[PDB]
Amino acid sequence: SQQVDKIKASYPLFLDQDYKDMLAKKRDGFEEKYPQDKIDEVFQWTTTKEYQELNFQREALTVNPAKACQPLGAVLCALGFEKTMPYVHGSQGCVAYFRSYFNRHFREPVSCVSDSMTEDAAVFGGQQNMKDGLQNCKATYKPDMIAVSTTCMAEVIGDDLNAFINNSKKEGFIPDEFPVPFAHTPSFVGSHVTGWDNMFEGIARYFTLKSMDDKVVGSNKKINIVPGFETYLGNFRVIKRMLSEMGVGYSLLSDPEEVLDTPADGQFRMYAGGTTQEEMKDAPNALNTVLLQPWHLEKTKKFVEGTWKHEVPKLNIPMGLDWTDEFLMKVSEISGQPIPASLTKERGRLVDMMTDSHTWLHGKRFALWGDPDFVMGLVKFLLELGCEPVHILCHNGNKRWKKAVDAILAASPYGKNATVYIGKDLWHLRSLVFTDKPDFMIGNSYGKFIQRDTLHKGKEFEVPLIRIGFPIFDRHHLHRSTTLGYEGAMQILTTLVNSILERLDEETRGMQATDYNHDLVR
Amino acid sequence: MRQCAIYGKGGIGKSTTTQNLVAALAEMGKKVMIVGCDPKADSTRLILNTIMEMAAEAGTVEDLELEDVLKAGYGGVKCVESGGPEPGVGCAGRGVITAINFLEEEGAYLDFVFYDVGDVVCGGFAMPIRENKAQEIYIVCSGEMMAMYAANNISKGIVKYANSGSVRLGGLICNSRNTEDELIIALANKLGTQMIHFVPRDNVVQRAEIRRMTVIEYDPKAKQADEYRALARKVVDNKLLVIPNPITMDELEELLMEF
Amino acid sequence: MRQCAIYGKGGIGKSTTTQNLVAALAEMGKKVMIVGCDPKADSTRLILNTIMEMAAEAGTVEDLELEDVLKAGYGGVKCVESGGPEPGVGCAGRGVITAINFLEEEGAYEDDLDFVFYDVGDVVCGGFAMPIRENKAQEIYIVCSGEMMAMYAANNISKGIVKYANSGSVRLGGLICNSREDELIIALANKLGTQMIHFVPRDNVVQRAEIRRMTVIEYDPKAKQADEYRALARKVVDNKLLVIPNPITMDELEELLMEF
Amino acid sequence: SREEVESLIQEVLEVYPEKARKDRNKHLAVNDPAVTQSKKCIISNKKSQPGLMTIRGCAYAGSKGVVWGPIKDMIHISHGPVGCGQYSRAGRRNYYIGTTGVNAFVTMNFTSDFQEKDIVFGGDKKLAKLIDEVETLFPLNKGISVQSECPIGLIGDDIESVSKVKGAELSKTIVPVRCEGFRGVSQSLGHHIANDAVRDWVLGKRDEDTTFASTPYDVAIIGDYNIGGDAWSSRILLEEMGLRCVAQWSGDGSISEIELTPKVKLNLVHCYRSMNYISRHMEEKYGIPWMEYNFFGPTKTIESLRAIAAKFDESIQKKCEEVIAKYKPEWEAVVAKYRPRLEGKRVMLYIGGLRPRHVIGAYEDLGMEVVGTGYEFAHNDDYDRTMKEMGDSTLLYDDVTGYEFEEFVKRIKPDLIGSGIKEKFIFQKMGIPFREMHSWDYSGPYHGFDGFAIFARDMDMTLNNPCWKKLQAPWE
Ligand code: CFM
Ligand code: CLF
Ligand code: SF4
Ligand SMILES: [Ca+2]
Repeated sequence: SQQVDKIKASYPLFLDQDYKDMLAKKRDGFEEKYPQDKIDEVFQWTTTKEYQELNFQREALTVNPAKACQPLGAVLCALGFEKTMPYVHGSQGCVAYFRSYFNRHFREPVSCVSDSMTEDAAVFGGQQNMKDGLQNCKATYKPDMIAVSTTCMAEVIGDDLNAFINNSKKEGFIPDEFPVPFAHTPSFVGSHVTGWDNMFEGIARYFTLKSMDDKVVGSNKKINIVPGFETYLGNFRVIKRMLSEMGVGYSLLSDPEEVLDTPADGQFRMYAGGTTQEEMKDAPNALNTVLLQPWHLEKTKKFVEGTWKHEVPKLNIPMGLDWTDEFLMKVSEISGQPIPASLTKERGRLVDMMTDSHTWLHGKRFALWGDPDFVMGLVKFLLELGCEPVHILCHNGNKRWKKAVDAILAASPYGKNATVYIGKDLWHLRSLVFTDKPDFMIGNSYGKFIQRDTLHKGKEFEVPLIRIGFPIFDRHHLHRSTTLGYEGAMQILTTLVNSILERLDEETRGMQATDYNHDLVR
Repeated sequence: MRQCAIYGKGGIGKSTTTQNLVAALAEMGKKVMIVGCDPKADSTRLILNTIMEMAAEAGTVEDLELEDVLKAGYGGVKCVESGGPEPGVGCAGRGVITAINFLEEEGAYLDFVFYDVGDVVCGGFAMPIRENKAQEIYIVCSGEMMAMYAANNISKGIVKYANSGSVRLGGLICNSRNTEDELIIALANKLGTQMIHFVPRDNVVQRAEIRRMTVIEYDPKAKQADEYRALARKVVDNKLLVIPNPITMDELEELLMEF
Repeated sequence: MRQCAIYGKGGIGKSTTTQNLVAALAEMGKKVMIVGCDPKADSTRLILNTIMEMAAEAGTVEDLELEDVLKAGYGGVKCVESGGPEPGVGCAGRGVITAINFLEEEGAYEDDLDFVFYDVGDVVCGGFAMPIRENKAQEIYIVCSGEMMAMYAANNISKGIVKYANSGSVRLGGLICNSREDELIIALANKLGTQMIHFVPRDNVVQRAEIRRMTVIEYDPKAKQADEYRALARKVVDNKLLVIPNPITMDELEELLMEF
Repeated sequence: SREEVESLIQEVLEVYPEKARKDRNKHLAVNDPAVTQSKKCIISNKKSQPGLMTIRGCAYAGSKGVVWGPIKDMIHISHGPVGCGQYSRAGRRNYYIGTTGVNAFVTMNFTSDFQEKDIVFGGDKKLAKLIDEVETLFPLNKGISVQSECPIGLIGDDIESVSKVKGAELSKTIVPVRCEGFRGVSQSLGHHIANDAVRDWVLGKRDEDTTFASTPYDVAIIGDYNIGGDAWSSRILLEEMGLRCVAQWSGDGSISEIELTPKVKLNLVHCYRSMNYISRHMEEKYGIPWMEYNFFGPTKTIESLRAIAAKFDESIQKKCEEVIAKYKPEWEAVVAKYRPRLEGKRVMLYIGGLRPRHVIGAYEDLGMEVVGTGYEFAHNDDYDRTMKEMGDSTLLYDDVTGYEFEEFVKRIKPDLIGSGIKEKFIFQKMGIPFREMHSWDYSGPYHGFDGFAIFARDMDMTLNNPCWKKLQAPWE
């Protein structure tokens, strides 16, 4: 039943007696469900250290992954260029999913096409699909550039993207001078971040490889900035802000900040802003090139050092106090511009915030995960705050990365109860927060299920999720936050103390029970 | 009904002996069908619209009509070609996989079904020997180093699918180069099988080939024609089906050193 | 630094000739690298851990060192095998793509070689055409015979060349015939618009050496067949005829055959 | 509007190259409710033209995403690389009751996460090992499904042999589904492959079995995926009508329910497109008749209840009138409150293979008219059923491109649009109220009487929302 002025949606509709009874008849009558005592026994066992050894002994099964496939990162990279249509060569299912995935995170439209390769194109090769697809996309959606990536099906069968695009131009499907950079992005290699690296390098190649003879390093007096797989709009914004604040001439290579944030003013804009073609062509003339997420920009680094002849600085991601200081001073060194009074003051304000809140942050234990750079900068920051990053998981991380983060953990007393796990998933981490319970988890939306599981064991065993990373599907407008710089560090710091205080207020809200510690001032 | 798969190096005349073997089969009054699953040869040109090309003309494979892909030739032998890409592109394996599925679902299946398969470089070229498909496998070879190496390799594939399901090696078929006879018998014994038949090198075969005919069609009363009839009768009556035991490269080299 | 690809029907002696040729080449003092990309054969057994097997063992290709895969053999010829699945399973085509990519990325081609030889299997898919993409092999030599299915294979390969030729820099350097067959293959080349770079005669010494894991050059430098491979090598080193082939019809083929 | 939609169609198509121009032309049309046969008006279920931003999914999305995925007590394995599995992980709201990770596994993502070596060497040995791992780690699962992603289909991985040997060994039902994404042209063939996998590996398990106690009133809901609890809100009515609902196909479905379905007296088919295949099969093998029903909105629910009850006796028919009368005050209250707030408003829809014609009556119970409707992947038999349910000079579009939909909306100017997440933020930008008609914009149910209340509430909150009056700046 439904009362017209107090209409119930699924929750709490199904909690009404007639539905609850019907559901019980469905179960007892036709589901052949295991007895609750058995369901309860198996759950408790999935909580133990015994189950955890078994879980970690897996070599073929992956449950609840903390990563995605290459083409997704490729689409994001391509969206950072002016009026470009990300084009994925292969089957269409991939594209519907890529778009949906990014729609749900950014709450914005995401434009991307496929050339819909079907069973006969799998057998004959996707050459015809590439000819017509490039022609149709250019004629219909009118981009200035089409950036081609690939799905696994096209990678297995070895569709030569370079030959297919050249034959497309040769037969008159698209103009010979129409920009069509490409990158083979196999799903079965690396993850979404690798896709970004391959695509960026593919575009860099396209616009600079042939033209290197008239390039002089440092002649345009700018610093190139390569962001990497970035889903926080505030990160594009803070870097552009800090450099302009310093008077540093820069060029940000792959900037999707405008397309991923157009105004609802009455019109839909498929394309907005982005790195121009000329900014990519003029890129080798820069003083140097700073890669913001170096651990997944390795192929790009090799092309920049190899071909552009730039001495890319060994710099970590600018997250936290030290790495932001290092970034600014390196940028200062390279450009010749001094770090201004505004940034100096901003730094002291973050330190101020740290001295105000250290009491609640000290010794707080965290389980965390994400992409290698993000999770590494996060570990470092947590460590500067006096926190213990007990479980560090990076599904898509490699062995050298684990070494680097172990080195960082070794440098501080707060990283001594810490272990790094690469190639492990959220079902592995589910165990870790059960056997070696931390205070909070810092991760994406998939960790809401781990929180649900820990709460089923009991209120005391519940480990709360602090939503930082990608993807965030169950909260709104978090994609507008900043993770980079002092600005990002201040945001991260506030979220952590307030999550701690929120939780304390919750555990102390019991009348005459625990509320003796339900303090007005904290 | 008996489903059989024929593998073996192609540069010998594997498809030619497959079609000649069936021709004689038809001449005996046996109803046979040839399913071409080899991208390097034409498995039906001597007996006589591939599944892939016709599937594309109809939209997809689901719109395909078994009638647009089937066709009879000498002695009424039914013939279908799986189709595949033009050289250097696509995936011929998937073309075989798609072809075979279409035939299963469209119930294309008759005394014998003969699959003329290409090199087992992948999963798709083994589809003909999965559960409920070909039960007997014949490997045509010769006394050539790599021709024998090919048969031994194929045997390794037969082992994987034989342990899994029900398919066996029926024997070796020697396409003579006139160099040999004994060598292949020795290999078969090493493999634990038999040299079902030694096919002499008569030039009539080539005369027929150029005319687009098997020997049994071109000139029945010819000497070579009886050889194919004896091959046919031996395969019709063969009872020796086993799981091969492939040898090492060392064992093959050592065998060749004795001749 | 010339990169060459060798295609042809395997039942002939494709791998054996490629190796005897590279041996003659190394004998002239040329620095050569052989890249095995043929699942239906052993491409380096005569000159001497594949890339794919070594990769799996180490985790992934990214964990692979070039020294683990490259091994020097006769005449200092450097050998690399792509590797691939066992018979009837997996996808050998992708194995080739992966291996070549690894070689590119690991700077194997930039060591100062005179020649790189890809011994490729039958082009049944894009992966086995990896060797003829841009920045790879520029010269293609096809080993053939007077056999029908052997010449037809030579044509299919040519059609594949044509396709990648209109797209880039890859040409047909000619035909190599493994033993009036001498004339037949010459006409086949004229029809294709290329040449028969050399007619390798039939000689039991090749088998003698082959079964003993050697090329004739190593097995018996004084042999007459040895000089045949040295003749082929010189014709390859001095070859200047690179062309886009003009494939023929099976009808035109049955005409050529029927004329002999 | 009669010839204004034909000139619109031609004007929209003017932007495509010639090949795409001639193909899209036959995929767009204007309705004539006198056309029992849709093939001289619109063609469907043909491949998508390359590079035109189709909205379609793949066969895997159809198999794993919609048919097998909802089955709560089985472990469904996305076999291939990590992608498909992650993007489809809990994206569809196919509701269930169960303890996840213990006895239910719907919101979880089990993958074989293929790496290069699994592509090159093959992954059958990896699959076999994975199956042993889900057994020690998830002992309470009641079956396993193996959902093929593109690579499995090219590489020729013999997954049915693995399923056969591991299933016999572990005494488990393991279902291999050849639903690799490049097969077919959309999600649709994925439905078909899935239905076939159900009959070949699960449906006949309890064939010689006579243990189940049958009743003359036994029925099965076939094709209700329980989005937002849609199926539960549908079976409350069916069971209050005296019927016994032995099975729910996929929505909150269990494997035992599926096995028990051949034991029923009638198959009630909601989603015709995805499960007519298994229903037709159940008619020729078990003799079970099937009929189509619509539980969207009061006019349709009432009609459906009456038709369904007419297949049984006088006691069920009497209870049918009891239920119609019980809910009459309630749905009339909803109509009295929201219809005046919604009357005369125009809606354009573009959904999958059933909702574009199924939600029409519910919109019309609120006084709204659907001026345009279309499907991503329907066949002509769905379009046949669409002609009666739509108005006369209205727009019909099969596998609409991003371009076409945007421009059709610019001409027509509907007050509300109902489609998916990939077009939601496009039209909100354009100032047009949007409701997700796939995920119900995280609301639901929309089925039955209680669902109608939520549907009306939702159309009203979005259409008459105060934000739509503020898209333009007062200074321009
Ligand atoms: S888009 Fe239903 S034929 Fe299928 S997931 Fe949605 S209009 Fe599907 S009703 Fe259904 S629960 Fe659906 S909404 Fe048939 S199941 S492939 Mo996307
Ligand atoms: S049609 Fe391979 S991993 Fe999964 S998303 Fe793909 S690139 Fe990435 Fe359908 S079966 Fe899947 S979503 Fe085939 S691959 Fe797309
Ligand atoms: S090796 Fe086989 S499965 Fe792989 S792309 Fe080639 S034909 Fe297809
Ligand atoms: Ca938005």
